[PDB]
Parts: sequence; C-alpha cells; structure tokens
Amino acid sequence: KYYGNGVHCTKSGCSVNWGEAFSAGVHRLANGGNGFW
Repeated sequence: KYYGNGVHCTKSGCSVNWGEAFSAGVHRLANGGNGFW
C-alpha cells in the first residue's frame, strides 16, 4: 500500500520516509513556474 511522496504505511503503523517527502514538498514549493525557484 504505497502512497504520496515519501509515505509508506504497512505494518499497522506508518513509516513515512521524511527525506523523500521533505524534498518532495520543496519540489512542490518550486515545481516550475518557468523559473528557478
């Protein structure tokens, strides 16, 4: 049962990979916008 960015729950309790998700959220913060930020 995979999930969004850096999230993986599968043991009756999540185990979100906070690293992939922190960079994912940043990436989202600056997805594009035809720029560099």
